[PDB]
Amino acid sequence: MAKTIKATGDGAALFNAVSIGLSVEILSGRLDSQLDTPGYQALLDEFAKHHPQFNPKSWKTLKEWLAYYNDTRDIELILAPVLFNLNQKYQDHLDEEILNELTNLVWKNKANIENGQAWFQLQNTGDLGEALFPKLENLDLKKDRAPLLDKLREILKDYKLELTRENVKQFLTEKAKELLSALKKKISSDPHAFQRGYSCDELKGMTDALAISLVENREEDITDNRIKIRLENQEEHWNVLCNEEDSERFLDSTPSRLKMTSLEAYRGDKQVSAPT
Amino acid sequence: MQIFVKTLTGKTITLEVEPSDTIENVKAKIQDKEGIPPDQQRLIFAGKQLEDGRTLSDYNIQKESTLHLVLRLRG
Amino acid sequence: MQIFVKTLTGKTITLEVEPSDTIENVKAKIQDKEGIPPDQQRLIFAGKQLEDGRTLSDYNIQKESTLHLVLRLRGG
Repeated sequence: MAKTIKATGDGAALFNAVSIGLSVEILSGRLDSQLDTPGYQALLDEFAKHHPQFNPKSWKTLKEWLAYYNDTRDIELILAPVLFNLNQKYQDHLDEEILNELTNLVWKNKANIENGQAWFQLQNTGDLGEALFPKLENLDLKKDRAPLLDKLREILKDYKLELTRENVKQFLTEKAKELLSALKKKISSDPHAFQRGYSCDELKGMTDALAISLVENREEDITDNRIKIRLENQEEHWNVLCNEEDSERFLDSTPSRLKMTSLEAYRGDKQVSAPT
Repeated sequence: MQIFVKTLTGKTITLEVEPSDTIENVKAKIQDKEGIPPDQQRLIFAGKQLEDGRTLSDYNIQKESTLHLVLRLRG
Repeated sequence: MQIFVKTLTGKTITLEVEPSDTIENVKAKIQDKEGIPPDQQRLIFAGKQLEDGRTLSDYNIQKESTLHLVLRLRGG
């Protein structure tokens, strides 16, 4: 009895899906009680910083934008990058995140790296199906990935320790200080970060601050009394659920108005014009 | 037109393509930014495996459709 | 104290924890030994899902309690 709204699979389907669902909650008014919270004013700030024609800077105007651009794809194009930028503001431990990606890469592919194996031939998943180093996979192959394997083959020439993850970790903290900072530069400035692939919890700081709970494949904590965005994931893709009573009132009201790629959206070069 | 190729990790790349493009030609675009020989790529779209001789329009693959990429060796 | 983390493949992780540790710390300890990033970890004790900011002693998790590790999916 709940409609599954298809989100676009550009690698940012988590953001696209959350955008659509968060819109319905905003236009329905069920979030009006939380619009003067720090988290939502932070969102209002990030929405204004992305849309130069967005004025006046208020939840009144932001509601009007979502009602003008009520097509789900237009909604993705104007809101997903805003939730993306807002999400970057809650990444407190990112230096450590990279250290754990690089140690997963080395621990699980030491022999592969020393034998000069191509990036696609690597082990990038774990025994439970998890993704070992998704931020590094996203960098450019020719400029970033292939050189990484080249310099890791060099550094590992001094790896005379046993092949534990603990040793790899301590080894990288001592022997790869500059390389880790170089990867922080490239990852933080990665123009295609939004295609990286995403987990719900990667957004937990922002959703928490937005008084929103993310329900993945109907695995709902009954204790949680928050507004719930219900997400669906089947083929490594994020869609969103929405009630028919809401989808007919706050979704696909209008035809598609925007003709821009997802890349053009996230980089903000192509401006979205003010409504009417 | 743009189309997306998604991996089993959720990672997605963007491809610039015309509907007149052969699947054979699509894998060559995927080799260019991932290093994967075409005979090692398996492309699935809505459960239908994509064979090299056909075009994107034969598979009703339109703008911003998402394909799935698998490695025949890994599976 | 010691707790057991059983995945559904059959592997059993044995962590050295304290009642005052958070669920966040447990997920990091799992990362230290198995490499699983916490953002893909869902920990379940006796049917209830564990919140990152609450302690083990909150959920009354005690010595040799067994926790379940479920993977959180990614999407593109």
